[PDB]
Amino acid sequence: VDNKFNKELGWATWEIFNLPNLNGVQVKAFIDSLRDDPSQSANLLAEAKKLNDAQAPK
Repeated sequence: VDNKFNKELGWATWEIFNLPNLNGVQVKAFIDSLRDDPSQSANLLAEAKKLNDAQAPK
């Protein structure tokens, strides 16, 4: 428990950005969702994994 929710945003931003298939557009989208909800960071990550998976060489 902390008075700085921003930590989650620093957490998810790099996590999402660490996706080998994302682009500044998709990551920022997740980074954008982060601001909209810091607790969702994992979900944004999830969505990121989803976007990355979508942008994957499959």
